[PDB]
Amino acid sequence: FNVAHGLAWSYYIGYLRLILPELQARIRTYNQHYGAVSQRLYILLPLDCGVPDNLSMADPNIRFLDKLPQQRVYSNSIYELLENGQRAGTCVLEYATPLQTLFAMSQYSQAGFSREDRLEQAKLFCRTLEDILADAPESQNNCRLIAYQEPADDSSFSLSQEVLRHLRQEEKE
Amino acid sequence: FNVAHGLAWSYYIGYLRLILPELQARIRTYNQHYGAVSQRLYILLPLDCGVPDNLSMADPNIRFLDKLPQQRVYSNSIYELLENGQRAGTCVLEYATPLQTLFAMSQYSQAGFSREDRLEQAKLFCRTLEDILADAPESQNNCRLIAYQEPADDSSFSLSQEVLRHLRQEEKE
Ligand SMILES: CCc1nc(C)oc1C(=O)Nc1nc2cc(C(N)=O)cc(OC)c2n1C/C=C/Cn1c(NC(=O)c2oc(C)nc2CC)nc2cc(C(N)=O)cc(OCCCO)c21
Repeated sequence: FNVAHGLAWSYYIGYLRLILPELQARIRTYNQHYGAVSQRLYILLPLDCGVPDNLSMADPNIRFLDKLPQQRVYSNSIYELLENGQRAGTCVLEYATPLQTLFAMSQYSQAGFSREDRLEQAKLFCRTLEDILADAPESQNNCRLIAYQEPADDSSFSLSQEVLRHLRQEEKE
Repeated sequence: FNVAHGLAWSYYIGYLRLILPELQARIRTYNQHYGAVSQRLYILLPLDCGVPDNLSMADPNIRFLDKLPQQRVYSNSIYELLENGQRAGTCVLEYATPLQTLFAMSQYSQAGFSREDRLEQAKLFCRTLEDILADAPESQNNCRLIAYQEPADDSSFSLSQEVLRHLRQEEKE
């Protein structure tokens, strides 16, 4: 019923608690061998549940650089963030794919998931996941949640500016 | 609340609907190049939610043969089933890992998941998943659910005999 609660806990148990303790070392290995990539996994949480099929970012100010090397195969992508033509940040960035699952459940008649419940379940997914990570041992400062809703009147949104805002806070603290 | 419903739908959407349409071809490729492996993915559903940490099968009558080759990396294992010292079947076999997630949720104080609710949620996971697969296009006769509960008084159970019963039905039909 609160489908988002189970999906947050599963995403933590079967993915984040397994990948996050080895992330710092794969990043630190990249920053020796292959401007430096920042230290955390940045997780994109579009509250509209819109995740591209190829997990590929439309925004040309978010430009693919490289895959992180391995420490179970994990494909995690490093992106450069551009601002008025300038390289302004570099980080490991990806979508919270369970939001895509909520979207897909909403389309299937047998799932009992109303289309108009997507925003509420996305917000519950985000809140549950933030509460888990607040008491999570494997999170030693190695992921950041980026939750966002684009404006209601089709007014322009910059995903790159959204990401950069979060990065610059981490430089400040 | 019915956490098992969301986990069944996610397991279908984010794994089974992606792996199952390519399974027949990876199996048919193995049966040319590397006794023949049977055609379906056999999914183990222990209603006690006990899934080994190394996904490795204790029963010495279920003996690892090989990994299936690739067509996103999928590690799927081929096992030989032994009966009174004789090779009696060969299939692609694995645990429904969301049952392990139910078990783990039951251990975490913050999850709101009572230990004594594991059997009920496992049964709901199995029922939901069987209903999904009944109307599923990517299931063209390419997976089989094997649900089981060991006896209540610590009386002996054979997982190999359980698997072989299901295989021999498929030879009959
Ligand atoms: C996700 C669908 C699902 N929903 C439920 C309840 O269960 C499953 C499930 O069991 N899926 C699954 N089984 C797999 C088996 C196998 C194999 N045979 O080798 C392979 C699988 O993919 C490769 C399987 N996959 C899908 C994802 C599993 C792990 N994983 C995740 N996980 C989630 O997004 C997730 O979301 C929720 C709500 N729960 C979870 C935890 C399963 N994200 C990942 C990102 C990456 C990456 N960027 O490269 C790599 C991952 O897996 C590496 C393979 C390690 O096994 C990832």
